[PDB]
Amino acid sequence: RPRFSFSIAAREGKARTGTIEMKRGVIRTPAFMPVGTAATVKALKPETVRATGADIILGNTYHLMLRPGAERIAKLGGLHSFMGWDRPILTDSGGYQVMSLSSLTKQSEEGVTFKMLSPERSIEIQHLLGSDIVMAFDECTPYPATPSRAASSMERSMRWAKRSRDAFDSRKEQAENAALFGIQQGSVFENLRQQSADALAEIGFDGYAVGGLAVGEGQDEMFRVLDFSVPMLPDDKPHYLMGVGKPDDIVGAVERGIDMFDCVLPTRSGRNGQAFTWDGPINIRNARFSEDLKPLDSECHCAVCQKFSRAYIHHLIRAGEILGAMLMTEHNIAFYQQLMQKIRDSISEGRFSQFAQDFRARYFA
Amino acid sequence: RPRFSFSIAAREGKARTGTIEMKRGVIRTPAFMPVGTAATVKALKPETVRATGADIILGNTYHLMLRPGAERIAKLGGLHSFMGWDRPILTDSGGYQVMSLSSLTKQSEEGVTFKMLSPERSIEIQHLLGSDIVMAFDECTPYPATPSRAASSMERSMRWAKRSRDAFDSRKEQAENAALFGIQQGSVFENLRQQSADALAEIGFDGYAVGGLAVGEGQDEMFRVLDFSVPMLPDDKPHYLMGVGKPDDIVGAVERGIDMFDCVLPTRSGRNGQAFTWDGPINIRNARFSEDLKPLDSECHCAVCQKFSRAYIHHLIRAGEILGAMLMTEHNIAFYQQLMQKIRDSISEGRFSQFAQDFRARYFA
Ligand SMILES: [Cl-]
Ligand SMILES: [Cl-]
Ligand SMILES: [Zn+2]
Ligand SMILES: [Zn+2]
Repeated sequence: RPRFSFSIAAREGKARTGTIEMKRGVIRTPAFMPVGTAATVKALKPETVRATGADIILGNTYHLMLRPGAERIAKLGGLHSFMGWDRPILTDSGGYQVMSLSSLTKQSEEGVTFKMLSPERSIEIQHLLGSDIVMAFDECTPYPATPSRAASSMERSMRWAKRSRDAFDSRKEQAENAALFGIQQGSVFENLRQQSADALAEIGFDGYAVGGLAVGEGQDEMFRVLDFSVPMLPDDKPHYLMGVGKPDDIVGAVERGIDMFDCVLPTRSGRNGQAFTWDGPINIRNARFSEDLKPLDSECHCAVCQKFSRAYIHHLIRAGEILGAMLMTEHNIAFYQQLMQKIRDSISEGRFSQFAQDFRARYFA
Repeated sequence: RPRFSFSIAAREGKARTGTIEMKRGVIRTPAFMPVGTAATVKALKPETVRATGADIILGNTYHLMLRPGAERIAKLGGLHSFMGWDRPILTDSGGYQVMSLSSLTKQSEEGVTFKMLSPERSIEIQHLLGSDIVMAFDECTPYPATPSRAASSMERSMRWAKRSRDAFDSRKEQAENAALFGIQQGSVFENLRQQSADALAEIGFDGYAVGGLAVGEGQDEMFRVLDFSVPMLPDDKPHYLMGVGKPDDIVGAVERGIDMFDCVLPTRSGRNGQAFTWDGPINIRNARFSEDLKPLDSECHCAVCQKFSRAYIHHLIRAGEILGAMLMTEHNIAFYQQLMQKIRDSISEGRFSQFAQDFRARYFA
């Protein structure tokens, strides 16, 4: 396989379905990436992640650079070997979590110091991990932001995008075997989104993320921004909506041209008791499930729904049992992959608009 | 298969190897039973429990009678269906944990009230769960105990053993499909152990447990009591040492005629970071494992040791990750089953004495 090749097999409106070929495997798009925090997709063996249909996972860099450390992971053979996942991994840059999870941060044009992470160091860490898709290092913009502050932040992020590109290209093994994505910023402002898209396309990347939209703005506003933002990106490269989202967010984002997604919702909310079903989410802790012998979802093909009842999982989650988290997480990740499969198939068959309508009618009934 | 048939295939000294045939499966002896607290072997799917080699698991009655409740489990189809384990289950009587985990207990000849559990109610609960091996309800004797108090407690337990036998026999479906074990008591006193054995043999049971020896007395004293106690039990029925134990406790207990074991050590201590190896236990949290690429044990055939390093599991346990508990527990239960397999094979081949010597020399090196 090549280092990177994105091919679009079918289209419907702004929606696309296809494949990304990389050295470590093929990624079917639109794709959902389960999130690995601290070199594990929480409560799942990697074989179980694969059994749900995932082609690629996201690794959070911020935690790994702290524990066990990027140089240590490299010494041990890289993240793939360390965690037992041999397919593609996309790594975030670490910049978002440095701001949310650190203390005593100090920002500057060089990077961020916290209790330093620069564009150059972020790319090097992602190299040491052995990432297949490397994210440029950027300054995520708070929401809401004034136009002046959104512009300042976006401009710095574009300067940082060039530094990330040059750092990646300087390292032969990384440039030859991995891919690099740039991140569009600009908050909710069309002119800033356009300037950011233009800057990123001038530098040139293997794929383009829409950054800064998993920030509490609400679905209507997210969709309004995607409406004008996604068409600004190069059509022939993947479009990655970072940090999104709920099932209906994913469907609407695909309708607007997004090809890749990641979120902690299926894993984190699974451990909390929320299960996704075609008839909407349920909270398995609710007393109404204590004697319900049906599986989490009537149609789901996952290994949990073939074997275990709502009543049993209700008991496990109420009791704080590890198996409860295991079963909820496997089901939820499987549900997300089944959603992506239905999206891909419906685009291929030219019936995605109908699928989205049917999906919403039943999910929100 | 029959309701219950114990057959001894080979002997060496006091040690025996053979099989118990029951309706739901065959149990290879000597056997180790993983402990299911609250209808789950903590951090393992039942298919994974089976993959380690376990033929039978222990279900704790005390937790289940409280949450989700015995009548509810029966309404949902029984414990086997509820938790997805279709092979034999041995249930404890609930009497031990009522004393350790309850508040406001009041004891009487009728049973124990706590914030009632009688012999009759304990047998009924184990019926409602659908237990395959039912334990008589008894009064576990504290250690140390005076001869007078040990005698009083043992005598009550024998009266309770008769009540348990009669309750079990009164319920046709239970009498025809399950088995009933009695429990020898008497603390560390040979004369009381003999009176208890005689009382139990007069009533008649399908198997005989040695009770009251998982109580902090130390291995030398445990072995001293087993030396005289096990020969008092009927030779042609299984001998079950409740709540034991460490690997070397198991080996020495088999040398003294024990056929069945259960313990929380491999599961509970696994979640805490202790891994069993042929060269003794290790604590994977120790900094010395942070860059160790070897598996938990060099010879272990389990799925964890085929794939994951000490360094990775060290990271997971230090980070509090669920996968750490999953991997440690699967390895430890697999180690225990491999120990039992080596015990069974060595008895069958008439080289168990040599195996025990070799095992101890390496485990304690
Ligand atoms: Cl998560
Ligand atoms: Cl346990
Ligand atoms: Zn499912
Ligand atoms: Zn192992």
